[PDB]
Amino acid sequence: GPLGSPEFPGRKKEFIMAELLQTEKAYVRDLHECLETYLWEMTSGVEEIPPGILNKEHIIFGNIQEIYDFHNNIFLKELEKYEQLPEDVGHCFVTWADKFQMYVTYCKNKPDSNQLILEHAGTFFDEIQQRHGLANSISSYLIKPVQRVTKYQLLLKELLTCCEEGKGELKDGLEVMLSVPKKANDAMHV
Repeated sequence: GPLGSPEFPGRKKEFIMAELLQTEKAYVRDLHECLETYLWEMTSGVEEIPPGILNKEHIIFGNIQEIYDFHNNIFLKELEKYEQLPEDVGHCFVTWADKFQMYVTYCKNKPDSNQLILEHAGTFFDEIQQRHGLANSISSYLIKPVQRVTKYQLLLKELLTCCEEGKGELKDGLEVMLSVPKKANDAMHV
Protein backbone atom coordinates (compact mmCIF):
# COMPACT_ATOMS: atom_id res chain seq x y z
CA GLY A 1 0.00 0.00 0.00
CA PRO A 2 1.12 3.62 0.71
CA LEU A 3 4.44 2.50 2.16
CA GLY A 4 7.96 2.37 0.76
CA SER A 5 9.59 -0.70 2.19
CA PRO A 6 9.95 -2.85 -1.06
CA GLU A 7 12.35 -0.02 -2.23
CA PHE A 8 11.22 2.41 -4.94
CA PRO A 9 14.10 4.26 -6.78
CA GLY A 10 11.72 6.19 -9.04
CA ARG A 11 10.47 5.33 -12.53
CA LYS A 12 12.53 5.46 -15.72
CA LYS A 13 16.01 4.45 -17.06
CA GLU A 14 17.52 7.39 -15.22
CA PHE A 15 15.80 6.76 -11.93
CA ILE A 16 17.45 9.18 -9.61
CA MET A 17 19.47 11.21 -12.08
CA ALA A 18 15.96 12.35 -13.03
CA GLU A 19 15.40 13.14 -9.38
CA LEU A 20 18.38 15.53 -9.65
CA LEU A 21 17.56 16.87 -13.15
CA GLN A 22 14.08 17.63 -11.83
CA THR A 23 15.29 19.40 -8.65
CA GLU A 24 17.38 21.80 -10.73
CA LYS A 25 14.24 22.88 -12.61
CA ALA A 26 12.17 22.72 -9.39
CA TYR A 27 14.90 24.78 -7.63
CA VAL A 28 15.60 27.45 -10.28
CA ARG A 29 11.80 27.78 -10.86
CA ASP A 30 10.95 27.91 -7.15
CA LEU A 31 13.69 30.55 -6.82
CA HIS A 32 12.24 32.46 -9.81
CA GLU A 33 8.78 32.62 -8.28
CA CYS A 34 10.27 33.74 -4.98
CA LEU A 35 12.18 36.82 -6.24
CA GLU A 36 9.17 37.82 -8.34
CA THR A 37 6.72 37.63 -5.42
CA TYR A 38 7.86 38.08 -1.82
CA LEU A 39 11.19 39.76 -2.60
CA TRP A 40 9.84 41.97 -5.38
CA GLU A 41 7.10 43.49 -3.20
CA MET A 42 9.43 44.25 -0.25
CA THR A 43 12.07 45.92 -2.43
CA SER A 44 9.49 47.81 -4.53
CA GLY A 45 7.89 49.45 -1.47
CA VAL A 46 4.30 49.04 -2.74
CA GLU A 47 2.86 47.45 0.40
CA GLU A 48 3.21 48.35 4.06
CA ILE A 49 6.06 46.24 5.35
CA PRO A 50 6.38 46.00 9.16
CA PRO A 51 9.31 48.05 10.60
CA GLY A 52 11.13 44.82 11.35
CA ILE A 53 11.46 43.18 7.93
CA LEU A 54 11.46 46.09 5.38
CA ASN A 55 15.26 46.28 5.11
CA LYS A 56 15.40 42.69 6.20
CA GLU A 57 14.58 41.29 2.78
CA HIS A 58 18.09 39.82 3.03
CA ILE A 59 17.02 38.04 6.25
CA ILE A 60 13.55 36.87 5.17
CA PHE A 61 14.98 35.12 2.10
CA GLY A 62 18.71 35.45 2.75
CA ASN A 63 20.73 35.60 -0.46
CA ILE A 64 18.31 33.57 -2.60
CA GLN A 65 18.62 36.07 -5.47
CA GLU A 66 22.14 34.86 -6.15
CA ILE A 67 20.93 31.26 -6.23
CA TYR A 68 18.40 31.60 -9.08
CA ASP A 69 20.65 33.43 -11.52
CA PHE A 70 23.62 31.18 -10.96
CA HIS A 71 21.63 27.96 -11.25
CA ASN A 72 19.42 28.89 -14.24
CA ASN A 73 22.51 29.91 -16.25
CA ILE A 74 24.88 27.24 -14.82
CA PHE A 75 23.95 24.32 -12.52
CA LEU A 76 20.72 23.35 -14.38
CA LYS A 77 22.10 23.61 -17.93
CA GLU A 78 25.31 21.94 -16.83
CA LEU A 79 23.43 19.03 -15.28
CA GLU A 80 21.20 18.27 -18.28
CA LYS A 81 24.49 17.37 -20.01
CA TYR A 82 24.77 14.50 -17.53
CA GLU A 83 21.33 13.12 -18.36
CA GLN A 84 23.12 10.27 -20.17
CA LEU A 85 25.68 9.87 -17.40
CA PRO A 86 24.94 10.03 -13.65
CA GLU A 87 28.52 8.84 -13.32
CA ASP A 88 29.67 12.40 -14.15
CA VAL A 89 27.64 14.40 -11.60
CA GLY A 90 30.13 13.74 -8.84
CA HIS A 91 32.37 15.93 -10.97
CA CYS A 92 29.60 18.55 -10.83
CA PHE A 93 29.19 18.85 -7.04
CA VAL A 94 33.00 19.25 -6.95
CA THR A 95 33.27 21.50 -10.05
CA TRP A 96 31.44 24.05 -7.95
CA ALA A 97 32.47 22.74 -4.53
CA ASP A 98 33.98 26.03 -3.42
CA LYS A 99 30.81 27.82 -4.64
CA PHE A 100 28.95 25.66 -2.09
CA GLN A 101 30.41 27.95 0.56
CA MET A 102 27.43 30.14 -0.32
CA TYR A 103 25.27 27.46 1.36
CA VAL A 104 27.18 27.95 4.63
CA THR A 105 26.15 31.61 4.55
CA TYR A 106 22.53 30.80 3.67
CA CYS A 107 22.00 28.45 6.62
CA LYS A 108 23.59 30.77 9.21
CA ASN A 109 20.92 33.38 8.43
CA LYS A 110 18.17 30.74 8.37
CA PRO A 111 16.98 30.78 12.06
CA ASP A 112 17.05 34.57 12.37
CA SER A 113 15.12 34.55 9.09
CA ASN A 114 12.57 32.31 10.85
CA GLN A 115 12.30 34.67 13.81
CA LEU A 116 11.58 37.67 11.59
CA ILE A 117 8.89 35.95 9.50
CA LEU A 118 7.15 34.83 12.67
CA GLU A 119 7.01 37.79 15.04
CA HIS A 120 7.58 40.92 12.91
CA ALA A 121 6.76 39.81 9.35
CA GLY A 122 3.21 38.85 10.19
CA THR A 123 0.41 37.95 7.79
CA PHE A 124 1.59 40.25 4.97
CA PHE A 125 2.64 37.43 2.61
CA ASP A 126 -0.81 35.81 2.89
CA GLU A 127 -2.39 38.56 0.80
CA ILE A 128 0.39 38.46 -1.82
CA GLN A 129 -0.12 34.70 -1.88
CA GLN A 130 -3.69 35.04 -3.12
CA ARG A 131 -2.97 37.78 -5.66
CA HIS A 132 -0.44 35.68 -7.57
CA GLY A 133 -1.85 32.21 -6.79
CA LEU A 134 1.20 31.15 -4.74
CA ALA A 135 -0.81 28.46 -2.89
CA ASN A 136 2.06 27.69 -0.49
CA SER A 137 3.28 29.51 2.63
CA ILE A 138 6.39 31.74 2.63
CA SER A 139 8.27 29.61 5.20
CA SER A 140 8.04 26.74 2.74
CA TYR A 141 10.19 28.35 0.02
CA LEU A 142 12.92 29.80 2.26
CA ILE A 143 13.44 26.50 4.12
CA LYS A 144 13.39 24.48 0.88
CA PRO A 145 17.17 25.09 0.26
CA VAL A 146 17.84 22.87 3.31
CA GLN A 147 15.37 20.31 2.07
CA ARG A 148 17.26 20.46 -1.23
CA VAL A 149 20.72 19.99 0.32
CA THR A 150 19.41 16.86 1.97
CA LYS A 151 18.24 15.63 -1.43
CA TYR A 152 21.75 16.13 -2.84
CA GLN A 153 23.01 13.83 -0.09
CA LEU A 154 20.24 11.33 -0.83
CA LEU A 155 20.98 10.92 -4.55
CA LEU A 156 24.75 11.39 -4.39
CA LYS A 157 25.07 8.68 -1.72
CA GLU A 158 23.10 6.48 -4.09
CA LEU A 159 25.48 7.00 -7.00
CA LEU A 160 28.75 6.65 -5.11
CA THR A 161 27.63 3.35 -3.56
CA CYS A 162 25.90 1.81 -6.64
CA CYS A 163 27.85 3.06 -9.70
CA GLU A 164 29.49 -0.14 -10.98
CA GLU A 165 31.89 2.32 -12.57
CA GLY A 166 32.35 5.18 -10.14
CA LYS A 167 35.03 6.84 -12.25
CA GLY A 168 35.83 9.32 -9.46
CA GLU A 169 34.93 12.69 -7.72
CA LEU A 170 31.96 11.10 -5.92
CA LYS A 171 33.17 10.90 -2.32
CA ASP A 172 34.74 14.32 -2.66
CA GLY A 173 31.42 15.56 -3.99
CA LEU A 174 29.99 14.12 -0.80
CA GLU A 175 32.53 15.60 1.65
CA VAL A 176 31.95 19.09 0.25
CA MET A 177 28.18 18.62 0.72
CA LEU A 178 28.71 17.59 4.35
CA SER A 179 31.27 20.20 5.29
CA VAL A 180 28.94 23.08 4.45
CA PRO A 181 26.20 22.68 7.14
CA LYS A 182 28.94 21.45 9.46
CA LYS A 183 30.85 24.68 8.90
CA ALA A 184 27.74 26.77 9.63
CA ASN A 185 27.52 25.32 13.12
CA ASP A 186 31.25 25.62 13.88
CA ALA A 187 31.45 29.10 12.34
CA MET A 188 28.14 29.85 14.13
CA HIS A 189 28.80 33.65 14.12
CA VAL A 190 26.29 35.30 11.80
